[PDB]
Amino acid sequence: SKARVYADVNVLRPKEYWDYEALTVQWGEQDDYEVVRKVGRGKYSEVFEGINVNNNEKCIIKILKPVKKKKIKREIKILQNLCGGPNIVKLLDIVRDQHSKTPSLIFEYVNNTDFKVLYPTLTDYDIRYYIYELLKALDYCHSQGIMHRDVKPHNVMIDHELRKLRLIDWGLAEFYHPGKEYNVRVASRYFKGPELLVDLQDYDYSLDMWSLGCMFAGMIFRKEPFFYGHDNHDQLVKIAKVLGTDGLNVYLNKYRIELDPQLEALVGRHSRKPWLKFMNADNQHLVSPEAIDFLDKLLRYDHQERLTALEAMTHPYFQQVRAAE
Ligand SMILES: O=C1c2ccc(O)c(O)c2C(=O)c2c(O)ccc(O)c21
Repeated sequence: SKARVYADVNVLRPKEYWDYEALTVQWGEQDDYEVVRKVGRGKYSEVFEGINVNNNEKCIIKILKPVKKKKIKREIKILQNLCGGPNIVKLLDIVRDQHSKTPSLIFEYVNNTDFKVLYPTLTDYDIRYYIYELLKALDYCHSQGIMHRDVKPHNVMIDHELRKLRLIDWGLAEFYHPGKEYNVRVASRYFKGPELLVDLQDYDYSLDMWSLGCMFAGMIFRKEPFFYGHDNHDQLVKIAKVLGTDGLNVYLNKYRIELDPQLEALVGRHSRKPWLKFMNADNQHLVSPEAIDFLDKLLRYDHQERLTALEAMTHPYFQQVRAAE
């Protein structure tokens, strides 16, 4: 398998662009940034609102939990490469504690409106707007030859007050190289593509589009998460109960994958459940044929069949967002 777009980005660029292990970190001043208040956690980190003591500017302080040198270089390089594309978090500085050597990444200040409280109040328009803004971030990073690999509500930081969106936490992200076989232990369960769940290692940018599809499905249907599985096996079962086992079987044949017998047993036999069957009185004001047409083209077993981020932005669903933009 290979990506249908931007396959050759890291083929044509200098090796220095993607060769993150060769990076040597320029450590800034640890004392320049003070913790003001804890604001949350990333995947392998604790995150704080901070202040730059030189100019009193707000910042984000991301203190990383102990991890391998390779992994920190990967995040830092990807962040330097993507500074400052549309709706990407801005890495400002990298510092560390002299004694314990625990590193901190410093970002431009990002405010956070809790998604669990925010999503119920989004209007039909707001969902078109914010997904479009997310799509800009994704098209940009894909065009720079990077997959995010952990798209989810928490990693899409919305400031509803100021109507800003930031794609955050690039700690699971990777450079795309055609044919390369990746670790499937990425993303978060509810937002893991079928490729990850069936051990298809040579995946690409299209992984992020499944994850967005899952977020978009949860928004319009107000069912969150949309696919609510307990473990990785059950997460596939939940997908198969909506999309149907027939489409799964043609997908597994196409890429020549055999399911583990226990997983195959757990998956079983299911019919496709039309998207319209998820509509109810709570979400009717959000579900339109354009929303469903868009969702349908995102939640596809076959990663090659999914809309690219660039294609998605031009779908008539976002027509009013473009026209206003
Ligand atoms: O801004 C980030 C932020 C900015 C860049 C990151 O890499 C990141 O993980 C976070 C982050 O985890 C975070 C959070 O967990 C809670 C509130 C936040 O404002 C953030």
